[PDB]
Amino acid sequence: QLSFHRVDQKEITQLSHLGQGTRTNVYEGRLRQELRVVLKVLDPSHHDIALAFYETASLMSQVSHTHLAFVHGVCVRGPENIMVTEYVEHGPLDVWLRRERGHVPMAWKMVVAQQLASALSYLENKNLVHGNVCGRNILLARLGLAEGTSPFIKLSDPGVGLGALSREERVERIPWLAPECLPLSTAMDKWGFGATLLEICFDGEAPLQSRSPSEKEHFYQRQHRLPEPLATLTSQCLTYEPTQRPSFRTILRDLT
Ligand SMILES: CNc1cc(Nc2cccnc2OC)nc2c(C(=O)NC3CC3)cnn12
Repeated sequence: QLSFHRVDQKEITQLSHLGQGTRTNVYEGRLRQELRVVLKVLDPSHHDIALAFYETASLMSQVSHTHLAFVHGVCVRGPENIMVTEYVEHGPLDVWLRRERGHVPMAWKMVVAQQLASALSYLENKNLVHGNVCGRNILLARLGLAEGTSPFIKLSDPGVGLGALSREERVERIPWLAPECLPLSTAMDKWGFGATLLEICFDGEAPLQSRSPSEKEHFYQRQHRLPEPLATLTSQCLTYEPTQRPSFRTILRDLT
């Protein structure tokens, strides 16, 4: 039941390269009033990667939430598949926190956590999986560092569906990757959320990120506990047994 808007190649302009996603490159672009958008260009890929990419477009095209980024549609530009998504002003949260490290107030992080939990509450209610909750996929729409302002985030489309990704890619996503996904339930997004809470507390330094693939795989193999930052809450989320992780109803009540 794949449902999304087809964008004709004539309607898009590609501008500067912004970075890499999982098997994609992200560019600032225009969508014809033109609109500032981002263009996520899928690398030369087999049908099964492209299917997981279009399944993501389809999912995002059928949900709405103020803390979820918008998908404009998919464009086929010659051999390239291109997701056309919301340009979010201040870009990804992980990069932003690294640049602002040591002066991001805790009250600011708590607002961002709440907004993310409100997005994942909505997906939970809809029984839909995001599958890639991390600081890179949290886009900052409003800075909220000035006196009397608050931040505002948009969770990006999860990109190529996690189900299609390689073992090495799943390892690269530790510790955001729920441990049951290393070998397709909303439970995995509770683990991703806890790991993203740690990443935020630590000003965009995720636990275990500087470790090798075998070291990351070893940590999950031994069911080692992730560090404490929110601490009761991250612990509850970062439980190896998926059925033990709290609902977003509980997580959201706890955060307010
Ligand atoms: C400022 N606007 C902006 C910058 C950007 N940069 C970016 C992209 C990829 C990798 N690294 C990046 O930054 C260091 N990405 C985005 C998105 C977006 O959906 N990105 C993909 C990663 C989810 C939306 N707006 N936007």
